[PDB]
Amino acid sequence: QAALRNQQAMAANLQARQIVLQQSYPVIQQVETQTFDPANRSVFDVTPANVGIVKGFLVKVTAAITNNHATEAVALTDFGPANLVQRVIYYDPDNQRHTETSGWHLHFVNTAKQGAPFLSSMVTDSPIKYGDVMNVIDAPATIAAGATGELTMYYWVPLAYSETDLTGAVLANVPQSKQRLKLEFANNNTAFAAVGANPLEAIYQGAGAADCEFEEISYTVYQSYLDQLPVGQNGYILPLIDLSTLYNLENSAQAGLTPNVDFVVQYANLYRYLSTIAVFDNGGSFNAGTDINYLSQRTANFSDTRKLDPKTWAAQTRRRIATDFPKGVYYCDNRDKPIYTLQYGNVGFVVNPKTVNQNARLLMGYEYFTSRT
Amino acid sequence: QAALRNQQAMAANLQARQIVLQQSYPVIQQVETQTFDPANRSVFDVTPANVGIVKGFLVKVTAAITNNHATEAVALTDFGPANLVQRVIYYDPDNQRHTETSGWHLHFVNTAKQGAPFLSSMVTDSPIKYGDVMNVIDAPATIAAGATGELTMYYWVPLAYSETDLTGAVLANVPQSKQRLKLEFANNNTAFAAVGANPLEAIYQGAGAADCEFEEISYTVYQSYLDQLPVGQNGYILPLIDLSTLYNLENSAQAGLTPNVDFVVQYANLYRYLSTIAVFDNGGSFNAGTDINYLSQRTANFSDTRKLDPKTWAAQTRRRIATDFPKGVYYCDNRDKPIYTLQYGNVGFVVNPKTVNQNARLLMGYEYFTSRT
Amino acid sequence: QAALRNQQAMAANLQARQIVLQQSYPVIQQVETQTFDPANRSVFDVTPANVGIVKGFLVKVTAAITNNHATEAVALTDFGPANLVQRVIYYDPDNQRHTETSGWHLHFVNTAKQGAPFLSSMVTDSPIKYGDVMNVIDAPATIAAGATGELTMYYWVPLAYSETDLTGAVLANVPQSKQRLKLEFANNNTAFAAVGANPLEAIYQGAGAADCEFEEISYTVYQSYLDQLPVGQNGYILPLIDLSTLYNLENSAQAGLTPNVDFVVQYANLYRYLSTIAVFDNGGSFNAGTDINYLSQRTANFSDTRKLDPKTWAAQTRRRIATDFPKGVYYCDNRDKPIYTLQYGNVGFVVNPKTVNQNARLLMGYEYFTSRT
Ligand SMILES: CN(C)CCCN1c2ccccc2Sc2ccc(Cl)cc21
Ligand SMILES: CN(C)CCCN1c2ccccc2Sc2ccc(Cl)cc21
Ligand SMILES: CN(C)CCCN1c2ccccc2Sc2ccc(Cl)cc21
Ligand SMILES: [Cl-]
Ligand SMILES: [Cl-]
Ligand SMILES: [Cl-]
Ligand code: NA
Ligand code: NA
Ligand code: NA
Ligand code: NA
Ligand code: NA
Repeated sequence: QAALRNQQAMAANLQARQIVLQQSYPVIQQVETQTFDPANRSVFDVTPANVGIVKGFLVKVTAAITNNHATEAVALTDFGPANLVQRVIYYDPDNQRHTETSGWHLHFVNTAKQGAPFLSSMVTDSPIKYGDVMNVIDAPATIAAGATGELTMYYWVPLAYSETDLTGAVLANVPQSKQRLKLEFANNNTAFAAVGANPLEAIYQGAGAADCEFEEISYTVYQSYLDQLPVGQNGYILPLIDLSTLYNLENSAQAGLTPNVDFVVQYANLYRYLSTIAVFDNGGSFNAGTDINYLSQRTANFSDTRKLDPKTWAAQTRRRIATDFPKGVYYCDNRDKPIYTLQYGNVGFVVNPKTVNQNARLLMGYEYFTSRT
Repeated sequence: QAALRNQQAMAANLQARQIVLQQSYPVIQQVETQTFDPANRSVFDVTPANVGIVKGFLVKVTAAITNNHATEAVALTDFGPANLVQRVIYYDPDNQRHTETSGWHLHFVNTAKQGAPFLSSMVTDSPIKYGDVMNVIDAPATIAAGATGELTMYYWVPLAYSETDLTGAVLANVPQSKQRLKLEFANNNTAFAAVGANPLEAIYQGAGAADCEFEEISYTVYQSYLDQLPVGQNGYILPLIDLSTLYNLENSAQAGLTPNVDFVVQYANLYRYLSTIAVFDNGGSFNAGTDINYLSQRTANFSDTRKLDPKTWAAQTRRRIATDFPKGVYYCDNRDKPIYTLQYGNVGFVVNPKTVNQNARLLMGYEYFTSRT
Repeated sequence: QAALRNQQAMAANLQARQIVLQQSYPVIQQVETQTFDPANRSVFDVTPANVGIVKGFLVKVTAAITNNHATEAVALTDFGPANLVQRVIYYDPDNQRHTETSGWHLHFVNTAKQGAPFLSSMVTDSPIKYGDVMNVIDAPATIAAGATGELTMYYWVPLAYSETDLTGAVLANVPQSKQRLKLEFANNNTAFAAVGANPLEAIYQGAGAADCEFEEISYTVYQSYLDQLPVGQNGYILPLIDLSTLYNLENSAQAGLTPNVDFVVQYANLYRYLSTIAVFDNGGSFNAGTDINYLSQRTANFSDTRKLDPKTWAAQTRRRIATDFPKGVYYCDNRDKPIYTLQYGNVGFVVNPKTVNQNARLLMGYEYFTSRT
């Protein structure tokens, strides 16, 4: 029977993973640093090193922003420094595409995976001076007229699903085939939004936005990988299922929302969706659930497995990340039982809006597994 | 002789639990919503759905409170919106009671099980606008004279011990049996305490309390259960030990405290106590340990397993929920090694007070397992 | 080869550990309490009880500090009340030394092991009055001229590695035992640093420091151990490897730093280093990474396994303890793969400074396993 072959192949994959993790040599190492002015260039193609099993990339981004307006200030948007990177794209040595998503979606996934705001500093009552000492992720709440602010942001670009689950990792042992990590950074057009404009992709918004400009952006890419891979009789001990599976983040935009009607976003088939993020960009307005009747995941036979009002939806998210996502951002965890259908559209994500402004749209971000072939 | 029969029956139960969790698909859906004026009615009986394996109920409570006093305001008590529900009682299909406890004890257990204040929003230094966006559990610190405040509270009523441990869950396949979830809500008599009165059960206290009233109370009950239970050769694959065990929360009151003398609350026998909460209601005064010499758990043979000063007792609790329970509330975790005696009164919970005001009492809250037969 | 014997002995050690943890009687009880004036005495030798397997000691320290200066105030140092204990040393019944380290290093390890500032109270949006109720660890941020402040501090002195890993525990059944816990407390010379002086070891610093004095210090030592050890056919069931292993905390000082040059602190051999703490005492100045180029761990010729700038180094720490350590404190976790070297100097901890003041030094704190023989 073929079901036993599967059982055997998965047991062997798990065994190989455990052997690799036990015997391999975990390394994190810089591969590239660069400082630039986004007025000159904002898209960069980073070439990682071809060594061992690649697990992911830590992208450090710093920036200096000057407000040269005469009188008016500017204030952080909801996403703030998470919009320093507009887009990230990874291609493996076979030129197979993995993650392609926005900076803010990648950041929200980093938060979901950590269980708390990514790389944040928790506030406590400790008299010992713990706290925001090193400003790992940091941005001034406002930039006054004539002032210059310093920003720092970190993104984890995952290939492997986690430090102990190598599903999605990349074997980069061929010298000639090239990894490609594409970073598209913010610039003076995307980062600053005037009053009344849509702040989705911007870092600061306010009456002084027209006279704000980047002084510089700097990035440093660190590559996390496993060296000194174990070797056995038949050859390198490798988890074949893990290394032949893609773990990808992607996002898309959907429109056509109308008040009091279910707006359904179908899940594709053959993808194992681990998480879903839905941002209700209600025509440049981001509200704390007040413009939604309910959200749900639905099988299409009218059976809702979790049809909830917005506050109760947020309650489940508070159990995942110990806080709320920013206004208009809704998270759905399916990690223990991924959405997996055999026929396209057998499951959908549902938002029933109560208020729909002009140009309202739903930005969907997905976390999923899929096989190469 | 029969130790293997036990071992076998336990191995079968565990395996069946894993199969049920693996093959069934979890569902959470609304079962009842109602708005009312506590001046007319404050006791309600919710009728859950009889489907699959029932794990628990999420009770969302919203309320509007108006301070009609001319000049004086009111402020939250230590328990605040946790007293929106005064009492909860659950009857399973076979008319067996599970949880029967107060709202504040249920909330403190929800917190203990989460490892942090239930459904709270942690504060961090993140510049990304995480935080208290959705006001999942919320209540104004004060309600000024003439003002109206909005409250939201959530309670999880557990049947199953947790999402992965179905001990205590309820099989709702029986045709002739109605579950009963009984909820007693706060009213205009319990929710508001005058200056100098006992705030234990109240939501607000202050000089304006006599003229405070509910505008309205609303509740929504969600039921969490497992559907599509797996079927095997003999029939449904079910963990018989899990479904024949009761996971209950209960509360009691004890009086007779006198300064500098050990006040002992005996644990009953046949119950496997998982946690203990002791509230020192010192005649309407709730103090931060300054009225207690020490607390302990003690066996009949005179041995103290943890006789500690109140600060050190609170230190262990800080390792459990990352903060302190409100003033006068003391928590004891026995989940790894439940208090389980064969003879009533073999083990007791000890409080040695140093100050005892008139009408002092110890409100006990218990979390325990027990068998149906 | 006979390496099978190891396999068997370790499987037997883990089996004996599991049996002891299941059958034994966990107890935490007070062994000594004393109030003293540090002007008279600040060094104490605590004699624990000789019962069962000893896992560790919880040291509660309270203090009253008066600022007698006429006009000036004092403010907490970065380490603050963690310097109430200057040094702690444990000797087992065989007079073998286990932990020998400073108070601040012990506290930082307690924090690393908890995953958050040790015994801290997290801040949340909860309206229920959770929070800093009991002041488990507490110290006023400043003490005004003429004012008296009250301090409370807790240290966990570990013998066993954790509550479930008895590696490092001590068997205390032999009479004529020399079990000794030595505590060297702060006094009126170490606790108070003048402006411009080195605040490393002090609790308060400021222009009023010269006139600050302890009114009193009090300590209470609790001993955590296992009673009622199980007895088998051959005799007492004991994990021989666990009880013959030392789990120690130690610290040392290192000097000879020069700008832009790698300063390497070699790891000794035969020690299994679990964690490393490095404090850059830059001549009494403690900076948030701005005086360091990068930190790293490095092999003889296998290069750097994690060569990172200070902010990225701090990012990894934020994933461990949900915040930053105080200024100048850098943490490195090696718990899953301890640094174990066949030959001395095979591995080293590296700091490359960019600014080195006079009398700069690197205070190293280590967590490690080692065998008795
Ligand atoms: C898929 N299902 C297992 C999830 C049910 C989790 N469910 C829960 C369970 C155990 C303890 C506390 C809670 S609170 C809660 C709050 C909001 C929501 Cl939406 C659900 C829950
Ligand atoms: C009763 N026993 C099983 C628990 C001992 C736990 N014990 C402990 C152990 C390992 C690391 C840190 C700590 S802190 C602590 C603080 C207060 C109290 Cl009361 C106990 C402890
Ligand atoms: C420990 N290293 C060897 C493994 C890479 C961990 N790596 C990581 C991995 C998975 C998810 C998020 C992160 S963030 C991060 C931040 C700073 C640093 Cl220094 C590393 C990481
Ligand atoms: Cl009504
Ligand atoms: Cl003295
Ligand atoms: Cl680390
Ligand atoms: Na250009
Ligand atoms: Na709130
Ligand atoms: Na009334
Ligand atoms: Na405090
Ligand atoms: Na002095």
